[PDB]
Amino acid sequence: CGQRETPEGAEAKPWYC
Repeated sequence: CGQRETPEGAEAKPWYC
Protein backbone atom coordinates (compact mmCIF):
# COMPACT_ATOMS: atom_id res chain seq x y z
CA CYS A 1 0.00 0.00 0.00
CA GLY A 2 0.97 3.67 0.02
CA GLN A 3 -1.99 5.56 1.41
CA ARG A 4 -1.51 5.80 5.18
CA GLU A 5 0.56 3.23 7.07
CA THR A 6 3.93 3.84 5.43
CA PRO A 7 5.80 6.06 7.95
CA GLU A 8 9.34 7.19 7.09
CA GLY A 9 10.66 5.89 10.40
CA ALA A 10 9.91 2.35 9.22
CA GLU A 11 12.24 2.73 6.22
CA ALA A 12 9.88 0.20 4.58
CA LYS A 13 6.26 -0.48 3.58
CA PRO A 14 4.77 -2.85 6.28
CA TRP A 15 1.90 -4.55 4.44
CA TYR A 16 -1.44 -2.70 4.25
CA CYS A 17 -2.97 0.71 4.94
